[PDB]
Amino acid sequence: CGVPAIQPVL
Amino acid sequence: IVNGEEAVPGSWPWQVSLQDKTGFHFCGGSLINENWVVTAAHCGVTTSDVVVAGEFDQGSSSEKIQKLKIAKVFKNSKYNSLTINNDITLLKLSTAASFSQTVSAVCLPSASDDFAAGTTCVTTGWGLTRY
Amino acid sequence: TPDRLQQASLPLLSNTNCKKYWGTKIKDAMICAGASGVSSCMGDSGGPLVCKKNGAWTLVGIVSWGSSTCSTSTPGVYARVTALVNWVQQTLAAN
Ligand SMILES: *[B-](O)(O)[C@H](Cc1ccc(Cl)cc1)NC(C)=O
Repeated sequence: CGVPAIQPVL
Repeated sequence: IVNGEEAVPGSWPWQVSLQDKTGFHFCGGSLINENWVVTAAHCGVTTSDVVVAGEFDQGSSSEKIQKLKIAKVFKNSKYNSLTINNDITLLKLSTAASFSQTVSAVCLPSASDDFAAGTTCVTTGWGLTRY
Repeated sequence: TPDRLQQASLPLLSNTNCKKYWGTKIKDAMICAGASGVSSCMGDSGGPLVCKKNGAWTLVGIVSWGSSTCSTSTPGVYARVTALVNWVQQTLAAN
């Protein structure tokens, strides 16, 4: 859980 | 979100949109596994509402999103609608979500987890960008 | 409301510090965040407030309530998941 395949960018 | 920014498509895979039969987005939610969604008790979700997973742009017709039906609504019996305390509802999907690159679960903390004041976190959603 | 999903970073505050804004409306199963130039708003309710813990994003709050005007200088109020997680675990186990 909590480790998206598409990394978020902020 | 007022003053936020557009997310990288598919980067917040647990984010779901609660839509009524009209197709109107009224609340957000988070997948905790393929059969359960956590949302706010005040959203007032009923079994006639739909959970939309894998969506980014609510105006696109070419996104492969999953429209999932709700079997049951579990409103926390401790939710106080007068103070909005214990504002949480669990939704059991009648149809399990299919996990992929754009659809997955967020983690839940331990009851003893500590998240210190000053820590920078992230909030996501399709709410009003200007009031 | 926007067609595309929005995101925003914001700091968590302490409840004692948040009571300065909301007074006694701030209960134990609530956690405040924001007042940093950004704000959750109508339509955001029910969504996530996530913080990275040991490399993974974990559900810390659920968008609950806040200023009726979505003021970016007032903190938003979220349901505190750490106070509600035992109920979640009990509910998943029974159904
Ligand atoms: B939900 O109804 O969309 C909405 C969420 C919310 C959260 C924080 C702030 Cl500052 C404003 C709105 N809350 C309500 C009850 O309208």
